[PDB]
Amino acid sequence: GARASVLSGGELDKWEKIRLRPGGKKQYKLKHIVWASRELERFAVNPGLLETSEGCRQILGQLQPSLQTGSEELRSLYNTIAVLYCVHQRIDVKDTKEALDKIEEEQNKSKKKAQ
Amino acid sequence: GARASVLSGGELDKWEKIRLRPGGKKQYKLKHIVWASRELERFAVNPGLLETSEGCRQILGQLQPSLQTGSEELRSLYNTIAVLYCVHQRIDVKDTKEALDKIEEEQNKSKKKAQ
Amino acid sequence: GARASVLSGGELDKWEKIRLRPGGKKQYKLKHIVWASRELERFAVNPGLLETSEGCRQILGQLQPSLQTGSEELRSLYNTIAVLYCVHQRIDVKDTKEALDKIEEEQNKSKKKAQ
Amino acid sequence: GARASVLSGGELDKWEKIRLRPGGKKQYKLKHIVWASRELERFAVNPGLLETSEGCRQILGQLQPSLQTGSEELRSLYNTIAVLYCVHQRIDVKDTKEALDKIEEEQNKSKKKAQ
Amino acid sequence: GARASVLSGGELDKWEKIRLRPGGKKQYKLKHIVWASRELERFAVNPGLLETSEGCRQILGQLQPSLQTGSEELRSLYNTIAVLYCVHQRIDVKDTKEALDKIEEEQNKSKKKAQ
Amino acid sequence: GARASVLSGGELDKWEKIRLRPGGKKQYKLKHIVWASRELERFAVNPGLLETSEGCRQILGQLQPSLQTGSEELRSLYNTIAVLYCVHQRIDVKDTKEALDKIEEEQNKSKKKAQ
Ligand SMILES: *C(=O)CCCCCCCCCCCCC
Ligand SMILES: *C(=O)CCCCCCCCCCCCC
Ligand SMILES: *C(=O)CCCCCCCCCCCCC
Ligand SMILES: *C(=O)CCCCCCCCCCCCC
Ligand SMILES: *C(=O)CCCCCCCCCCCCC
Ligand SMILES: *C(=O)CCCCCCCCCCCCC
Repeated sequence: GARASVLSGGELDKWEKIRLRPGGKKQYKLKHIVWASRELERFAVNPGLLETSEGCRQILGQLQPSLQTGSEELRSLYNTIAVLYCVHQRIDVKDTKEALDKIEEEQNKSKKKAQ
Repeated sequence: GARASVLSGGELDKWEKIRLRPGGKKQYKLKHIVWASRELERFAVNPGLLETSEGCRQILGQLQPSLQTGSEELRSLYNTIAVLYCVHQRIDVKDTKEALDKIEEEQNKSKKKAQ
Repeated sequence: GARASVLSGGELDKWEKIRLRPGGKKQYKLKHIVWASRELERFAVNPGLLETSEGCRQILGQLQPSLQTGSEELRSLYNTIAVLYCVHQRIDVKDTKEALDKIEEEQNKSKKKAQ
Repeated sequence: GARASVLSGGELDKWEKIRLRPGGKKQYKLKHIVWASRELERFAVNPGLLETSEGCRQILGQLQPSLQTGSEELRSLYNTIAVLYCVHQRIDVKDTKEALDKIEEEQNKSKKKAQ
Repeated sequence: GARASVLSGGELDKWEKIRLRPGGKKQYKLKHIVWASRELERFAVNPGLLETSEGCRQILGQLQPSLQTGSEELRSLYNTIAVLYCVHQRIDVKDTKEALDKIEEEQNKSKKKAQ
Repeated sequence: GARASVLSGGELDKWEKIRLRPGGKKQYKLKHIVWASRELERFAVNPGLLETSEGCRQILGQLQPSLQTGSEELRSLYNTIAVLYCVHQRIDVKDTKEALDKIEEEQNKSKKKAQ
């Protein structure tokens, strides 16, 4: 079933246009997704939620408290999830940062109706 | 000290008569506790908390926030503990859902003590 | 660089005088720091937080809710960091119990400026 | 004519992506469909009713009261039908519980504006 | 746990002392429970319900509308369950007919208390 | 992503149909594009900015005060960037003159609300 987002014009295709870091020639591979899937099993975070935007949304919210203190792999994973989230939401980034930006702002939009 | 628990009418005797799932044929076994002991150690949690209702009430509180995100193994563990809790409280549960019902009833009760 | 580890009146010179138990004849060692660094890495935490008081403060903040149900290793990990915190802050402690006393006294400072 | 529904975007394609329970890797199978047909014949329910959401709806109305005391295979049959029902309405669940919540919403709400 | 079936005054001690008919010399035998166990599996009814008076109470309600046009095997099952209910409730019924009288008296307690 | 510019109905299709000059005998060749891209790496301009109209717009405004004293390769490149902008915006010119007009208009459209 995972192969349905793996299409050209889909999420994996877009993923490989998204840089790990904004000025690089290199984009995230499929293997970071696999790796991330496994790591989330290691954190007891269920991988199917990865095809579900709100489940990811909450995961990012659950994770934010741990990013300040967590490992570089956790930050790489957070950024991987953050990009996958914007990718599943069909919002367009050339790189990692823009997603972070979109998130915090989505969270600011959440803050505005958090009152 | 394990030999204190193997008496007829004890916690293990009740344990082996409790259904894993509401409609489940099979019953809880000791290996679920052993597996759970190992898991809590993997989570840097005291496995000895599985022997008391104060301990179990606290573990269930610790694990509950991770259930939405969790794996079957974790849910099966949580459920195993809800049953252990009910057994330590001498509540004669016959399955997992009923044990779980009891836990959330106890939460409604603690709410009554904290209005 | 190496001269720093044979420094007189330095942090390691103080560390080896601190007792494991209040009256005891056994003192803190370098291998406890090595173990704690490896464990934090195992727990998906940035080990770079051990070098300063503020990184350690974040770790102790992180560990405090987990103490209630924590393993003996997790409590040992907390206790080790608390003694190091005291060394970093230049608090003169002779044993583990005194380090815990000093830590609880430092935590009452934010209470003092609550009005 | 069952094959008309095993095409991509159809019943089987979605069926194989729906979890048997909210938490696990085991997803629904075609052999379960061939079974569901046999089980409805066991209850004198015409399997051709599974091709219409209204057939299924009235059946679920028929069928739900027997689940409190009946088999785990019967609960599976109800849930299997609830998913086939959802396939026709194209309610997008990832799992069975979400279907059950959607079913008891479908068997409720209209209740308030039907009374 | 075997010692429960040969307990003086236990449920099976009572079972074997309850007459199959009021004028008759025949008493309920364990094999009626066994025979009933195949029948409950055949009717897709959970066998664990006959270990408890509430599960039995609910089954007797479920069977109640269906008895007027039923089979001898089914009536023999209903009557077997009515005796098991009475035994589980610790009602010292001496025959099948008394177990039925007790079921209809118990059904009237909540009628007496209807308003 | 240079290969995205290779779409039929896309940028290369249009480039090969766009005269290099208002009445130019030669039309765009992919080698000028490689070279152009490279040249922008020479000028500290990220090539990913040439895969978007926003990138090209920002580049032209920056470059613009320096256009009067720049090189013929840079002016050919400037008019190419102007065209890259126009093809990304799906604006149809057959030569570069119209693009100039559109750009001054974009500069004038941009300045029209600047009050
Ligand atoms: C459904 O596609 C079942 C097969 C799952 C394994 C596919 C392996 C290759 C693609 C992995 C994509 C992971 C991210 C969506
Ligand atoms: C505390 O009891 C120490 C550890 C005991 C190990 C398990 C013993 C379980 C009971 C055995 C009873 C054998 C009777 C023949
Ligand atoms: C660091 O303090 C500067 C010197 C780094 C080069 C190696 C020094 C070797 C001598 C160290 C002291 C004696 C051995 C522990
Ligand atoms: C339909 O045209 C009637 C003739 C029989 C068609 C069989 C198609 C089998 C498809 C896979 C199994 C479906 C099980 C419900
Ligand atoms: C449950 O109560 C535990 C029962 C343990 C065994 C009791 C002794 C059984 C003796 C059987 C003797 C042979 C009978 C044919
Ligand atoms: C995006 O396509 C970058 C990765 C592929 C590069 C090789 C194919 C390039 C085809 C067009 C020629 C280059 C023009 C700048």
